[PDB]
Amino acid sequence: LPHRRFEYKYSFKGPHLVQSDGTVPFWAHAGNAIPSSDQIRVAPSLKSQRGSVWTKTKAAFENWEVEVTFRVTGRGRIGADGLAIWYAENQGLEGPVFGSADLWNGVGIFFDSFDNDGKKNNPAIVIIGNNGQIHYDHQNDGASQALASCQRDFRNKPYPVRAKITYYQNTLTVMINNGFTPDKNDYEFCAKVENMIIPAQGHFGISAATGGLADDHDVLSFLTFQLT
Amino acid sequence: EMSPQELQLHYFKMHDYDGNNLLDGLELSTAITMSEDELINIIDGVLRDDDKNNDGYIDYAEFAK
Ligand SMILES: [Ca+2]
Ligand SMILES: [Ca+2]
Ligand SMILES: [Ca+2]
Ligand SMILES: [Ca+2]
Repeated sequence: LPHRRFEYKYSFKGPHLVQSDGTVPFWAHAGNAIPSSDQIRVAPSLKSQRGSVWTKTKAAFENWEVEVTFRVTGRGRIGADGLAIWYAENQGLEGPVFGSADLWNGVGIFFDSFDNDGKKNNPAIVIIGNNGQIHYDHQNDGASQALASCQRDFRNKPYPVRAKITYYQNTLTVMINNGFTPDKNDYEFCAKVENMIIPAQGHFGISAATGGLADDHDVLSFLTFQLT
Repeated sequence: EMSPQELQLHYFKMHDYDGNNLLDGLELSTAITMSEDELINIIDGVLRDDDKNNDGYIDYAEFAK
């Protein structure tokens, strides 16, 4: 309770992640995202990068859960800019919000590495809802827009970080495996959104961006489950 | 040389990349050979016919029918 159905059409993973032509089956990629056989480098550790990967079609699931496995790797104790996980009405292939479009209709879960407001509260994981009219407040790390958040250093961890994001009965729950160990099921609570309203149909997505400082933002897998 | 039942289990095992002894739609997409829409049609068909509990996975018995 509830039961999960794996949804291949809204998922990707290795070890044959890309097709013979380097495309990701069922997903569109844009900007400087680089797909490969065992991961997508959504944005590489170069200056001023943007990249994204979005499902080609909308999903229509009443309740759902995504498990996203990733690394954010950089030479410095401080990195930028971060990675975003999305469920939104429209594809946001390119834009200023962690590589994706602003003014989305849905939810973004932002893994924000860089402390733009100097509040000494990064890296942070920030959940921001939007109806299509709100501009992401990048300068303040979306602080006044955040439905819920946690502080979690997802950078430079020895094992892949995992985010399990569950939309169930109008609530959104984010659990995080911090990647300190190779135990892939070691999740800890991050944040929960009550009265979470999202579109009935929408694309899933992942995106990343860099600035003057730059990490490699790598996604090893994005696994989507329908909950019934 | 491998028998019919042996090549079938070999095909199943060779495409079970995560080792969970089940095939999912992504694994099945690698086990053909086309457009993504044709691929979807084929995979949806296999799941419809094989996946008895509708969890998105098929075991060897279901695959082998
Ligand atoms: Ca920031
Ligand atoms: Ca901050
Ligand atoms: Ca498998
Ligand atoms: Ca099954």
